Amino acid sequence: ALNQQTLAIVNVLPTSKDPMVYGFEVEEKPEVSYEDIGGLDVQIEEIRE
Amino acid sequence: SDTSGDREVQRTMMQLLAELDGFDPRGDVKVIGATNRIDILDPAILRPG
Repeated sequence: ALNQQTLAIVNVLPTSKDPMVYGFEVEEKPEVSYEDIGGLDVQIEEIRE
Repeated sequence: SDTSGDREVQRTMMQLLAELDGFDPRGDVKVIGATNRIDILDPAILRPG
């Protein structure tokens, strides 16, 4: 981050480029949740492991 | 596979399957789909859920 009126480094910012919706987002909320584990029971257990 | 006019129209298909409900709800759609035959309709649409 630079003060452009002098052109001099003010802060140093994290490398991350331009990250939008892309990968950034974390949710997990209803209606599908870890309470909605009715399957297909063999398959789920394999994922946990 | 191997088409130059029947793979991008399937990559916008896939985009739909997958924005309609997935990670993020529903919202309140309730998407009124309309077509002619089921025989030029992908089964992913044609299964209820």
